[PDB]
Amino acid sequence: NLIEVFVDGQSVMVEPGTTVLQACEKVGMQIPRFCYHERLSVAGNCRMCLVEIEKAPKVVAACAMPVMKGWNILTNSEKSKKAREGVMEFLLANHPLDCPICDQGGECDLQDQSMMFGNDRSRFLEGKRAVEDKNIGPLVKTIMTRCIQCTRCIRFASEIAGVDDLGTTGRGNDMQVGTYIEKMFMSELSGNIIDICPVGALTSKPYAFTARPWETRKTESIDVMDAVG
Amino acid sequence: TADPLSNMVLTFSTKEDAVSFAEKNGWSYDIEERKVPKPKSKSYGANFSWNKRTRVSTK
Amino acid sequence: GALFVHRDTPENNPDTPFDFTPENYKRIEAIVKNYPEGHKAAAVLPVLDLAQRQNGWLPISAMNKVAEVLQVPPMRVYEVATFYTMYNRKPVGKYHIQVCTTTPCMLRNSDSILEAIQKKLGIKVGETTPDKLFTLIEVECLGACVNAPMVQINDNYYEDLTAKDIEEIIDELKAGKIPKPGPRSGRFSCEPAGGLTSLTEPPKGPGFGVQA
Amino acid sequence: RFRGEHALRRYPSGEERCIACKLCEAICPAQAITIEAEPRADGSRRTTRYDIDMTKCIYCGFCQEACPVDAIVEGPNFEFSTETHEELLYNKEKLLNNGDKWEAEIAANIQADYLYR
Amino acid sequence: PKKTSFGSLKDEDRIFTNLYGRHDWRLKGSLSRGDWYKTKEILLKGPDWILGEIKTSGLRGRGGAGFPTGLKWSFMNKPSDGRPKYLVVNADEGEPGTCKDREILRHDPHKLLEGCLVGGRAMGARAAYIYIRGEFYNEASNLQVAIREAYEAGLIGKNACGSGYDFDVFVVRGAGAYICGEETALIESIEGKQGKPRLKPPFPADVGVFGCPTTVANVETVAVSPTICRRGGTWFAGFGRERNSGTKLFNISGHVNHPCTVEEEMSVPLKELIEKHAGGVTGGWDNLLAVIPGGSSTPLIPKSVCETVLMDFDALVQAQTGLGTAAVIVMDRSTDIVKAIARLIEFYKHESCGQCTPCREGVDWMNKVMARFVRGDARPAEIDSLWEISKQIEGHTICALGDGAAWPVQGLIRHFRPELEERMQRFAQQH
Amino acid sequence: LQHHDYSTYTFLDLNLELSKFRMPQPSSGRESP
Ligand SMILES: Cc1cc2nc3c(=O)[nH]c(=O)nc-3n(C[C@H](O)[C@H](O)[C@H](O)COP(=O)(O)O)c2cc1C
Ligand code: SF4
Ligand code: SF4
Ligand code: SF4
Ligand code: SF4
Ligand code: SF4
Ligand code: FES
Ligand code: FES
Repeated sequence: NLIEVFVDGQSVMVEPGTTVLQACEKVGMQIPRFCYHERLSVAGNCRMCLVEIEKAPKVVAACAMPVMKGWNILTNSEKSKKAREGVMEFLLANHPLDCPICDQGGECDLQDQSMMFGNDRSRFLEGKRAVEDKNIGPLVKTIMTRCIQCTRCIRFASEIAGVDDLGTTGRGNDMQVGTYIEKMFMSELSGNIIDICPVGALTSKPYAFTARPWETRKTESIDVMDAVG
Repeated sequence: TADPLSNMVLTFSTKEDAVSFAEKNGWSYDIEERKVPKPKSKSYGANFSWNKRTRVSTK
Repeated sequence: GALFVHRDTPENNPDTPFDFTPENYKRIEAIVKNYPEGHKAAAVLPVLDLAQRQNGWLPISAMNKVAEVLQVPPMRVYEVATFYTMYNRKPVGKYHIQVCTTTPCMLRNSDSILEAIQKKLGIKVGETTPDKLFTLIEVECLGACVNAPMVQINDNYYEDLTAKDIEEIIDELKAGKIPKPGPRSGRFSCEPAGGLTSLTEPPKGPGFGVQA
Repeated sequence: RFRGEHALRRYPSGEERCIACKLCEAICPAQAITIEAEPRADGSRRTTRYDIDMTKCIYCGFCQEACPVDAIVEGPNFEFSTETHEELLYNKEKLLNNGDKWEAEIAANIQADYLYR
Repeated sequence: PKKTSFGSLKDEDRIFTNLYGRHDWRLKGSLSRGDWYKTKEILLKGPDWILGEIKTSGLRGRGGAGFPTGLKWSFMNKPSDGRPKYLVVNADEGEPGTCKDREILRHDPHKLLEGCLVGGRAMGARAAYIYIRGEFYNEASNLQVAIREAYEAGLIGKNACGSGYDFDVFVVRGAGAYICGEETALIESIEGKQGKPRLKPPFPADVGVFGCPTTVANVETVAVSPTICRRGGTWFAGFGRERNSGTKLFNISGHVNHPCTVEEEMSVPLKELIEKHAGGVTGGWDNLLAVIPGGSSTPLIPKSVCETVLMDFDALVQAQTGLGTAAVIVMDRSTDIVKAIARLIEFYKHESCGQCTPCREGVDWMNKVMARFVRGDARPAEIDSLWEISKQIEGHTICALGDGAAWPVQGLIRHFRPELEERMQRFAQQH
Repeated sequence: LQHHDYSTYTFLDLNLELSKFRMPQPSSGRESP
């Protein structure tokens, strides 16, 4: 039934259709990512997914290209690494120098994957851009500057929230996902966007500055605020 | 802090392993299940199509 | 033009009323007739032209109005009005000069066309004149590269302008409607005056096409 | 270079340098430091209770190096033995005072040393 | 032809008379040309032999892609799947160095219309969608008029000039979207979606506008196609080198005595049309050192390799140059080049939207780097670092705008490196 | 003289005139979001 495709060496009974992402993630190998999300929707922007197929003339988008038989995927192969280096050199080419004041800066995914990949030294020599702040709610402060044109948040917002106030604005340099007009975004699941932000762009106001992730214990249970349990 | 032992933490290769430790050591325990997320079918075009009412919008 | 956000709410268009003419309703409905019934959205881009065609500028009232028209969320109209530069979100003068300075014209010293326009008007290029008429601006390649510098004034293509010819254009702008050709040096229909080689035979009869 | 009594210190403007980045809390090998960062009414990140006890400080002087904003400084002073244990468990307050008395000196030494780091 | 001899071309070899506007662009002028010839009879209710006529035509992409249009159009022999099929025509004409698609629409809509009819039939298309620039308003009205003349004659509309194959064109316009010059960006433009191109796990052939399957082609290919289907496409295949079968518009431009557009045999030497149709550059051909093939996108050509190259794109590929719709911008030596290429990359930065990060950031960055270069402030080694940036842009960017964004400065490095260093030394001497 | 010298409103009107010539648009299927 299932199509066969090779992870680096091992043959894999991968599902018909399905992305290279889920293929590598079946053997447990894990592709670097940002804009993609596991229960959202694929988007081609921010190509951190780049990998070369064994016979590939040039690298494919692992989070998106459907698997098919006869392919082989050396995730550890050098060219893929050059690709990821290509992503990280660029994301940081204009990122704000504010890890320390970032509420996400103690745990930002951009950091972990900055450690996993990208040259240790940078070669900036000019003047980075920085957008103005853009309030969209009392309980969800948005520093911006930090958002990486990754569009996971609009695909959350426009869809599951059902509200569409959020979205892209402009093109070329100084393009921004800052929502049009002053009006606040509002939703009954307004807060979840905070979680979904890869960086510190969407830091919650009430929790702001309060703490740093490593210090915290993570005691588990269930809420009773909803009957949803 | 009250209880001295409170910061203890212990990795295990398997569940029966941890159960075996709490049994060897005499403490009571509560087993909990693994939570691998269920697989989700996904495709680039699934976002589109006029009929499927996925559509999304501008991109 | 960094003000993509429109965070500002100028009294010029906070909730200032605006409405299309009935003819415009007929036109946009005709556009709905141009496109499949399941998606009104194909019509979004054209309506914004018409909304501006009535004005030469797009108030936010026009934006949420059009959003009401095609029954789609306003953010669509915002994103599309924004992404596409030809729409003008700042009110303009009677003319919208948009001279190219792109390299094919830059070699043709289009920049001289620019200093000519400035020295004539005294405008700092992009600023609106107090006169509320001229609105000079540099623009990327309009795709008439083969000829010369061009000054597309409100879709009035002009080419081969000399600074004196620019004197003629600007003075004529106050004088009346302008002829709207290709090259102004004397050539027309892109045809070089130096040889006019290429095609040479007039006929092109419906022949040779027999194949079988 | 010499390491000694700690002191928080200000901007030339007279604002405190501290931003509560709380990595100096992540480094103090004896974990003497304790920090509760909270928002300013002005909105800026600010410690509400920075504190350190010299009883557990090992004067490795990591924090002098670790701070991104160069907030806390291991000052010149060394002579400050006390009659009682309590006088050792410093609040942010005492540290600020220490940065007050020695700021000329501290800034002077940093003026001597800063290239090496 | 088969020989090294080139620069030859019969006027009646041209598919395109009234290229320059003479002899009436009005439909009556098309009739004087007898353009509707056997156009009704081409519709024998089965593609194949016309589609094969184009496969045998040797014809390839006129979008600058150079991709075999017969095979490209072969894709929609497929069953319609119950979703209506459409043909989208690329008329963006926003690309630099390119005035070729302008005068043709201004002076010969009709052959293109017959191309929409024949090629639209080949696709089994329900319609014939056609994009227009917002810069192109007046011209959109001219074409709308000629299309209305096509309606009144019944040559289009229901059944369309007999045969019984229903055929309605649909004129479409945009606004400032140069990126819609990319095909899928334009396909995105049709839904009212912003013109940021799709990644393609599915090809446009598989899914088109509104989810209903579609297709695209450049104006040149689709306009030549009906004549391919009438006059033998093998006759089209005879010109130039075999892979470079047919003819191509040659837009000589920039510093030259007589800049012009001239459709011509694919494989004329590049210097020839300069010495002929262009009339030669001012100060003579000897002044030339940098003249670029392609629409201000493909890498620069030095005069030494320039003498040898034939206008057909394969000769350009041996010159390490892409087709680029074979636009030609001459650049006289007296002017600085680095300012020009910097202006070009600036042209990219203004127009690259910025969906996938690597190209957005890559151009936003490489531009500023170029500003540092042109100002001369830059260190000599820095340019090599720009090359690295280029390497991270090319195969990574989701679309080819970044490729042409990268290439010209790659050429400026590769040839004008000593020139760069020479420029930097002068800034070094000011102190 | 010029091939083009049109009114600002002209295009949509020329568009509307040919609307009678249009074959009906597909309803596709789903219509209301
Ligand atoms: C007028 C025009 C402008 C184009 N602009 C671009 C562009 O900016 N970037 C790009 O990658 N492709 C561009 N293309 C090529 C498209 O990506 C597409 O492949 C092409 O239009 C189809 O060529 P064909 O019709 O010869 O198959 C352009 C094509 C045309 C006709
Ligand atoms: S977002 Fe992640 S990376 Fe950017 S600043 Fe906050 S922490 Fe440092
Ligand atoms: S919030 Fe800012 S950063 Fe997080 S996804 Fe939306 S845009 Fe990218
Ligand atoms: S030094 Fe100031 S800023 Fe650095 S961690 Fe200790 S408190 Fe936070
Ligand atoms: S002095 Fe040495 S030990 Fe005490 S805090 Fe600063 S670094 Fe940690
Ligand atoms: S790659 Fe850069 S330019 Fe090509 S489409 Fe994606 S964003 Fe626009
Ligand atoms: S992982 Fe989502 S596109 Fe790279
Ligand atoms: S190059 Fe400036 S308009 Fe074509």
